[PDB]
Amino acid sequence: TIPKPSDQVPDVDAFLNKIGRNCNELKDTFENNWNNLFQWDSKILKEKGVNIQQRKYILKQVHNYRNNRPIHEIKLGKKSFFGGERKRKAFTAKWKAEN
Amino acid sequence: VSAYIPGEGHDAQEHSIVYVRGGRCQDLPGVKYHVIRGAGDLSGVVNRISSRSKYGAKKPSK
Amino acid sequence: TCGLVRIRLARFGRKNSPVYNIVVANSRKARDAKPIEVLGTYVPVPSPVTKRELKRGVVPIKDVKLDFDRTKYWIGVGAQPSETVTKLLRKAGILNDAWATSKNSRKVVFERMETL
Amino acid sequence: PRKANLLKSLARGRVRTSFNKYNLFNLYKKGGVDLKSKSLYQQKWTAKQETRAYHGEHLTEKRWQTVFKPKLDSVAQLDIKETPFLLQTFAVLEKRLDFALFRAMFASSVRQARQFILHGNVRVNGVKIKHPSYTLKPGDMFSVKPDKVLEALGAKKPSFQEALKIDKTQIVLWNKYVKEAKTEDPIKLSELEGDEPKARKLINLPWQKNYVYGRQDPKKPFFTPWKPRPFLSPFAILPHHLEISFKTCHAVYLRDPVARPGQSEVISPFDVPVHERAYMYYLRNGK
Amino acid sequence: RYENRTIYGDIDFRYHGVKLHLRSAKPGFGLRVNHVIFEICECAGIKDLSGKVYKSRNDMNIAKGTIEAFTKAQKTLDEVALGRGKKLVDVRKVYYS
Amino acid sequence: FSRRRIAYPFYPFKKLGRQHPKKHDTNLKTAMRQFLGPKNYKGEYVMNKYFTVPTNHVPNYIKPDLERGQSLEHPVTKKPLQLRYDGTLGPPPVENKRLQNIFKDRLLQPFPSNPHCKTNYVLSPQLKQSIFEEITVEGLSAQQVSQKYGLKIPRVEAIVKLVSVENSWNRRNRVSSDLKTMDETLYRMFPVFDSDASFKRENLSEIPVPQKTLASRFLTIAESEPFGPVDAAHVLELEPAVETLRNLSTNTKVIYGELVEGERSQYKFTNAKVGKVGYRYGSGNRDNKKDRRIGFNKLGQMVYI
Amino acid sequence: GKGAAKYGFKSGVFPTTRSILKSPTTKQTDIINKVKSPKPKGVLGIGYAKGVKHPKGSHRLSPKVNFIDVDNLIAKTVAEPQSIKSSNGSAQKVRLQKAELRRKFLIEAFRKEEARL
RNA sequence: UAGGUAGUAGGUUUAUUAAGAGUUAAACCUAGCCAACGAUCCAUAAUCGAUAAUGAAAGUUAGAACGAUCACGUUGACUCUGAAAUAUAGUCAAUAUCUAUAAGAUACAGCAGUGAGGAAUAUUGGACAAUGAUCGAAAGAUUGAUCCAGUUACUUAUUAGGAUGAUAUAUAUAUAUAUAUAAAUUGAUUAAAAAUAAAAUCCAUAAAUAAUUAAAAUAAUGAUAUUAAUUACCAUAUAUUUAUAUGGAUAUAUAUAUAUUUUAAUAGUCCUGACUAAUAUUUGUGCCAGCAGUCGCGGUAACACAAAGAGGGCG
Ligand SMILES: [Mg+2]
Ligand SMILES: [Mg+2]
Ligand SMILES: [Mg+2]
Ligand SMILES: [Mg+2]
Ligand SMILES: [Mg+2]
Ligand SMILES: [Mg+2]
Ligand SMILES: [Mg+2]
Ligand SMILES: [Mg+2]
Ligand SMILES: [Mg+2]
Ligand SMILES: [Mg+2]
Ligand SMILES: [Mg+2]
Ligand SMILES: [Mg+2]
Ligand SMILES: [Mg+2]
Ligand SMILES: [Mg+2]
Ligand SMILES: [Mg+2]
Ligand SMILES: [Mg+2]
Ligand SMILES: [Mg+2]
Ligand SMILES: [Mg+2]
Ligand SMILES: [Mg+2]
Ligand SMILES: [Mg+2]
Ligand SMILES: [Mg+2]
Ligand SMILES: [Mg+2]
Ligand SMILES: [Mg+2]
Ligand SMILES: [Mg+2]
Ligand SMILES: [Mg+2]
Ligand SMILES: [Mg+2]
Ligand SMILES: [Mg+2]
Ligand SMILES: [Mg+2]
Ligand SMILES: [Mg+2]
Repeated sequence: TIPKPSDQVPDVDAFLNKIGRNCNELKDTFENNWNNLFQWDSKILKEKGVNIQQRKYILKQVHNYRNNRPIHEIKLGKKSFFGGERKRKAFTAKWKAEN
Repeated sequence: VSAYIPGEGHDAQEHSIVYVRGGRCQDLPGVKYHVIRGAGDLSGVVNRISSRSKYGAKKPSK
Repeated sequence: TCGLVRIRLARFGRKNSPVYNIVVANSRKARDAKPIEVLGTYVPVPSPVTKRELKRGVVPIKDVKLDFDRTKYWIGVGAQPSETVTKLLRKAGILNDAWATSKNSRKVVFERMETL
Repeated sequence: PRKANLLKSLARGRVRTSFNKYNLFNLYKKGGVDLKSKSLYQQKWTAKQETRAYHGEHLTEKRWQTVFKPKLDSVAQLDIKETPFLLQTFAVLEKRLDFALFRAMFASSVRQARQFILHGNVRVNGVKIKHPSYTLKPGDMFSVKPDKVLEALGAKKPSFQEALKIDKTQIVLWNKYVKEAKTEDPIKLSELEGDEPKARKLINLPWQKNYVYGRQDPKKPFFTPWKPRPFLSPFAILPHHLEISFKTCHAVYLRDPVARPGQSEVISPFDVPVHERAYMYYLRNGK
Repeated sequence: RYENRTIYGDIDFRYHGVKLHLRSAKPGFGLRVNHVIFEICECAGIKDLSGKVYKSRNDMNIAKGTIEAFTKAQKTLDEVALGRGKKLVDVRKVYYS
Repeated sequence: FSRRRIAYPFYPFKKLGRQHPKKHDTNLKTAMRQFLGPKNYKGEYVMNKYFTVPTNHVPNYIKPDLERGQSLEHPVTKKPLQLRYDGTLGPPPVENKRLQNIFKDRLLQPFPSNPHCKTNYVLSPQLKQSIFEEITVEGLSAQQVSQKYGLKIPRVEAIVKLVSVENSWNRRNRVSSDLKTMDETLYRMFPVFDSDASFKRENLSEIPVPQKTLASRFLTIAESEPFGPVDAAHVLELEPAVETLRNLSTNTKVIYGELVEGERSQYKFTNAKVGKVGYRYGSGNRDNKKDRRIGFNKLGQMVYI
Repeated sequence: GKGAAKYGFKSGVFPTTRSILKSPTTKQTDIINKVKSPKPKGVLGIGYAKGVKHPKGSHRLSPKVNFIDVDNLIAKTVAEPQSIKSSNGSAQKVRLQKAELRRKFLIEAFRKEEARL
């Protein structure tokens, strides 16, 4: 079932921008067709030639949109500036020595 | 170890890499081993037609 | 999920062909290690229907042999079920709508019943 | 499975499960299996040779050994002759789908039956099977595609040229007969190369109206008006453990073959001593 | 021989060197004995037999010992019954298998 | 002492003597040719006894011991022939008394070397039909039918099953002409089951033999003390043989899950006692052993259990 | 595989089935009677003989068997709410329902166990 | 390894502990305790099963894999927090590498992987889709647990083609068709075979090529994945999987008459004197070359060495 485009994100491109995680640079693989994006599934996306992680994310965000849950770029997890829990002790010491 | 060397003519020097297995040369006393013949510097026995795997001999391939 | 005692699925069987072993276990002990009490089994691959059967309109079944009374007891003493296990229990009719999360939350075709 | 190679040679009088002409001859000229002037081991070996050639030549030795059951089966009548217990050594193979199909006479051989079921023609309780190692339970139907059954029990469908050549000779014989009758319809094969309808149009004998000798329905995989196989009689042994209906080509596997006071239901071309020797061998794996 | 197929009891007999041990057998269980014993049984009509030779396994002495055991070590049930003055039923036969 | 013995016929045949260098013929091949007789332009070995199919309800099984390897009969008259000093065939000088005087049992004995293997009889279609009617319309029990006719109850059930299938095929018009002809030929080949002939009737008191009976026991009862079948059964710790024969002749909470419009499958929950339900821990992996268990699916797919 | 024939040819093991009531109940009268009967002496005796002493620090007898009053146990583990009608909000209602369900199940289980034994 | 033992054996008390106890610490007594049915001492070894192997069984063997228990996370000691730690933590020392040179950091027995050792044991893979685990109110974040694929005949299993098949021409409502010319491989000249083996012939099926649609998972999410499976030009519409009728797909003759993708087959390796299954024979070598589990074989007639032929196992 197709949903309506909202005021905040009325376009496919706008939706892509909203969701993020480098979902931009994906306006060529499918053109700005609202119905097209929503009806399309995983296999179709794979055939077109998108990534696995990107494919997973888009579908999830589509689903959220359908259910009217707030879509936004929940960024992927990042290691600490110093290091991963294991490497910190040494890295931190090195950083201190440098500075 | 005193190892037997089977087959016709062999190729073994005073330093050759050789693999030993646990057979026994029955007529020679005090030698309780065989050099396995396909592997190492010990080469496969030449112009062997019968029982080729028992020596090194590869399949002639027409 | 939370807890020390937890009702969850331990994996069994071979590659590309899982069967599950509904257990109650410690949270710390491993996924396929020996648990406190095995309550039941669960094969996720549904029983395959015939072409004629499909045409008629008969749904596949997922077999879930399960000690009901034991499971209930374990729930009572406060052993939290996993996301899949709790769903299974709800489907059976042990647990209420209370356990259903927001993601789960659609007209019903066939209603539940006990049979022999 | 073990590859088919020299199964029906004459210098080894091995009696295989088949309706082959060479197999028939082997069966004919074997007599018994001679166990005289042999050691115990030698006797056991000769038993193994003969008995396994018939019972599961396609099976590998190790595989066979694994399947081989020591505990034989029997039935007490509780109402005389001595039951042949040890004929049951190869009772376990009749439980197989392939063997059951062969017994039913839905195949010429065990190999052929195996091929049929691989190709997905046999069914057992509706469900189609592509697995010879499938084992029937008592009460299970099994059903071969009727065309394949007909092919198995029918004659070999001739090539067109061969059929035409046969027709030519028949025509000549007919002409000779009519000449003889007078005293007290030709075909040129070189011209008529491969026009089947033309050949049909040409031909008109009393015993075949148009169709060439071997091709009344070329699209069917067997001989013309269906007739039986060239030496079908001496191998048509109707089994006890199967109930058969040749119209539909269905067959109920009703029992696991079992030995009575009179007889065994394991159909074999070997006397009981041979089967005893085989059993002795396979208990110990020839120790 | 019991039922025209096996020996009556489990016999244990010494002939010179060879120590024989021949157990009776349920019907269908074949001849499972030393090759000489087997040969003798085939000729003497014994279908079912288990047993094992200890000490000497001298073929000739086995052959001599085993026939001696058969003739001598065996007692038929009827003879035993007569000696003791009792009924000596075979339970399997009574049952009808 | 065993050699490799080339399997020549036990019976006597015209061996090779000398022959033209190029032909390369073997004695076995010659023997086979002789057995076959001469082959037609068509391909048929007409003179061989065993070529044509019997239309007699009398199976033409093999008697190589009786006819002494001489298989060749004249097709029209079924009279025996031999291979003379010339290549032409002709009648035998001495007649065979073995082929003339043959028993009932040996006519139904497909292989000469195995007396025990015999052919089972074929049921006449009318009889099968009558059985089917009895079971369905008249509503008689299968045991009574078996007693009447002389078949076994599983056999009767199998027959019934086959009859209904045949009827369905006839309704659909699947039973082709070629199939019918084949069925007729098969019927003609095999001997018919007679319901009156006592020797032909199947023995209906055959129970299967258990383990406890086979292991022989003996009891020293007093000389006069009686000891019947019941007593023997009691000693062995079984039910009596008659009772077992009679037996041969003759709950758990299950829930189903709710089915919402979208979801594709139900959830059947059967009850099960704890300590008896699961997949056990530290069981024997049998997959790399040759005693591995291979089952089959509902769709006939081969599946590792 | 050889030793599985002891356990009915059962390869692999289950964990021990865990007793719902972990002591004998008060309703199990026969057990109580057995416990309280005069303990034997002599050859097949249990405790200390009347005349004979026991080690200074140690107790003379064995400790007494705590018989479960099942109703009391139920009350303690699974108390019904005193504030009966205080209930607003969806999450709170859900929690209350869950609690009720847990009460039901554990009550049933214990009572069943008591009856079952 | 024949004597061992001096907190040793036992009693009385105090501390420490949640709590017993020469478990530690302290104090005071008694003279014990263990041992040739093996003490003390040394050496070796992670232990075990409803696991695996083998046996008729009692047993014996393994302890890879599945699971349960222990101990360790380069070596040794101690401390802190804690219900529980001599923690893969911290402290100090020991050994060996890193820079950043500092009352530094690291230690792959986590996963890949490298060098070494060795007869010998894999990818510097993909995904969090499933099942678990940690954090979070949730949104969802992490996850070399895990699930998947990769390499490796290490193991097991299923397939890895069936039926017919001994010649080639030429002549002339029946039917044993019959003559004639030609040819015919390695052996061998008859019980010496190789050989129904080939080649042909009939019939499929895999793979391919197209179309379709699961299931592992549902609220949605599928790494595996050119997924398994099914159909053979697709769909609907009747009956009981088969059969027929429609709708459209298609192409030549002159909208409707016959058709409907394609299509195979390929095994080693050991052995043939007896134990030990292998009789069709022949050549070479000449106590040499070589064979051999065991007895033995080779000195011109070698069934044993090296080969051809034929044969027997397992595959
Ligand atoms: Mg964030
Ligand atoms: Mg070779
Ligand atoms: Mg939580
Ligand atoms: Mg103290
Ligand atoms: Mg101490
Ligand atoms: Mg002190
Ligand atoms: Mg000691
Ligand atoms: Mg150690
Ligand atoms: Mg050990
Ligand atoms: Mg292990
Ligand atoms: Mg390991
Ligand atoms: Mg540690
Ligand atoms: Mg290290
Ligand atoms: Mg340490
Ligand atoms: Mg690693
Ligand atoms: Mg190296
Ligand atoms: Mg996850
Ligand atoms: Mg990774
Ligand atoms: Mg390896
Ligand atoms: Mg294999
Ligand atoms: Mg030649
Ligand atoms: Mg394919
Ligand atoms: Mg030899
Ligand atoms: Mg031999
Ligand atoms: Mg050699
Ligand atoms: Mg000697
Ligand atoms: Mg020579
Ligand atoms: Mg040689
Ligand atoms: Mg050769």
